[PDB]
Amino acid sequence: AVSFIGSTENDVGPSQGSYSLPFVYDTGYNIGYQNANVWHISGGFCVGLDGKVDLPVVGSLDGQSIYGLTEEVGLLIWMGDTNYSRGTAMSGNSWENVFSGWCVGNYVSTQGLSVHVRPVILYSVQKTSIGSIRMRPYNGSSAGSVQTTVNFSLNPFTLNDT
Ligand SMILES: CC(=O)N[C@@H]1[C@@H](O)[C@H](O)[C@@H](CO)O[C@H]1O
Repeated sequence: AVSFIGSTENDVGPSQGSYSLPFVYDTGYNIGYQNANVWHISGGFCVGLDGKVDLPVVGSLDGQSIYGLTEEVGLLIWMGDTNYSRGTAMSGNSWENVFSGWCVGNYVSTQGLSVHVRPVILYSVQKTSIGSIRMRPYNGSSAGSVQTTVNFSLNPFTLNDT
């Protein structure tokens, strides 16, 4: 069994927030969103995760896409399971597997996710739509007609440059 228990729209990173080429502001996992309970799963239900970044790919760095916000600022993006360190560097604008998934036993548990980004200097940024994450039922399991996708928006912030 499965049911949706999270929020549809989700803000990424704390509002306002101030931070001090291309240069990568290493903010760790601070500019992100994390929720371990987005879905309610039970009875051998198997689920994984797919991620999608809608921002334009303005470049590539060490393998992952540099998504653009402004002609001056860009982002590196990670999506995946609940724990931050278990993310997947995002590349492109297509649905990608960001978490291979698991299967809950004969009991009640949940499926979460996490998302974090890092500023990239190519200042201030206005809140912008980032992308989405969808649960991926498998091994026979199906989403039925329960909400499968959630979205993410980056809260405005500023980079105290040099
Ligand atoms: C701890 C919790 O509430 N449920 C977690 C869920 O967030 C996570 O997505 C899943 C797969 O790793 O493992 C569950 O145990």
